[PDB]
Amino acid sequence: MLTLIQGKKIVNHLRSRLAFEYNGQLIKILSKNIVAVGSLRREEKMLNDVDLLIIVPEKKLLKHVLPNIRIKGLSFSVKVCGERKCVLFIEWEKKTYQLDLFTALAEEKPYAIFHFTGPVSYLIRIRAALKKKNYKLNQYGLFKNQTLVPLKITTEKELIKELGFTYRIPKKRL
Amino acid sequence: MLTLIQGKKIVNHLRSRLAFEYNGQLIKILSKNIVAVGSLRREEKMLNDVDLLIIVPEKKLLKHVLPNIRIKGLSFSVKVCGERKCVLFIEWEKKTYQLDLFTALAEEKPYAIFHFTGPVSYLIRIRAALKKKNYKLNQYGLFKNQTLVPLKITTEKELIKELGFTYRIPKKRL
DNA sequence: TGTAACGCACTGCCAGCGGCTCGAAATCTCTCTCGT
Repeated sequence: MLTLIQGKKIVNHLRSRLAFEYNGQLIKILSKNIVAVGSLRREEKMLNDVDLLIIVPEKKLLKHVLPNIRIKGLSFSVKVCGERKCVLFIEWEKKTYQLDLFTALAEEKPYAIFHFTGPVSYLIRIRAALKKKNYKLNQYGLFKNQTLVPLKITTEKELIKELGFTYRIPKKRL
Repeated sequence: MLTLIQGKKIVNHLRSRLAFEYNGQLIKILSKNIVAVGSLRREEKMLNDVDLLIIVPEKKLLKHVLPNIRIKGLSFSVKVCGERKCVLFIEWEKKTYQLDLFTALAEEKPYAIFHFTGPVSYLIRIRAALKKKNYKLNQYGLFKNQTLVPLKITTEKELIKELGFTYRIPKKRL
């Protein structure tokens, strides 16, 4: 486990040294499209692991980003990897911790941000009330009978207000 | 062979005890989506066999319903079976009779109902005049030059009226 | 009229390139532990 600041100290070092491989074109990942999430964003004092989200602008990239990711200047290993989820072990300063990496689409940004902020308990209560209203909520979008519900929102905050719930900052979510 | 009422007495026993298997999930068949046809619906005195139509709501289900059909509390056999037609011999009251089972989609309902009601002669005479007008009639739909002709109808009666023919109740059809 | 389930010859067709067979290669679905 790592302290909150231990996780904080790591995040800033990464935003510059990011790239994924694709037809020889190693393409850097921009810090704007990067959002920190998980217990980290919840500002919990002690971190069980580290959780990061990625804003992917184009749909086809999915099958090439996470599978062919690259890391500058860090010893690491690969356990499991798909197009949406990727979990890697790392060697930061002689200790080993677990890291979680997820990708999301430009229209899923507020739906995704909200989901991965957590925690689980907070999310269940919302999905419970929506399941009691014939709705299905996930990190991608909102459904009714598997039919998308488009809302005139952009940020995670707008979504929660449009969902009709009391907005709460990460650490207030529980 | 069975009397008219003999088949009817059976039909009510079946509408409750019907199911088809699908990925271990045994799915019951609802009595609303069940319609009786053939010599039975025609109210003919003596029945050579029993004929039932089924309203399947979804297209993918076709290759799973009739092939994997199940009956509660009855020993039965299978003669021939596909996704559209299924013929079974049965043991009702120690005697052996033949049974016919057909499937149709929720949108094929009025076109299907008309077809399987019969009788043969009545159907041929109608379809003959339609063949003289570049039309093709079947249990599925209506065509002109192999292009489906959609009509603003729902029930078989509406279809017959839109076809422009004298409506006849089953026993009156001949 | 207008059609379905079937079994057969005839391919074509790839796991196989010669066979019409068994079960391969690859494209599936099911569950299971995971992830917030």
